Amino acid sequence: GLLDYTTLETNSTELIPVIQSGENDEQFIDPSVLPAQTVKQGKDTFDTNFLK
Amino acid sequence: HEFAELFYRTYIVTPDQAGFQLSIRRNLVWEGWTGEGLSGEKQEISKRNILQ
Repeated sequence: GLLDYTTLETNSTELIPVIQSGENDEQFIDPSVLPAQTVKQGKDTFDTNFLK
Repeated sequence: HEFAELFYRTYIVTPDQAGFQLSIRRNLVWEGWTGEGLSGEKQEISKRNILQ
């Protein structure tokens, strides 16, 4: 942890938007405008975008 | 007269503030929240006042 910062850095409380394909699409910007971004909170991977 | 204060009890407030701020407490009884929105739509926690 002295040299790298990721060893002692983690998120286990961040409430970041999670996309569920085909249920809540109208809450996020249309994917045809911006491609999905892959973000990592803890050890689960999923796409996210901006809210309308 | 008597009529004026009979319906509006006179309350003096210090001239240091632009008015008086009022706070009330409510006691409501919980039944259950109606609806989970997997489309991101709101939740309505069905609350009713106890004095009902």
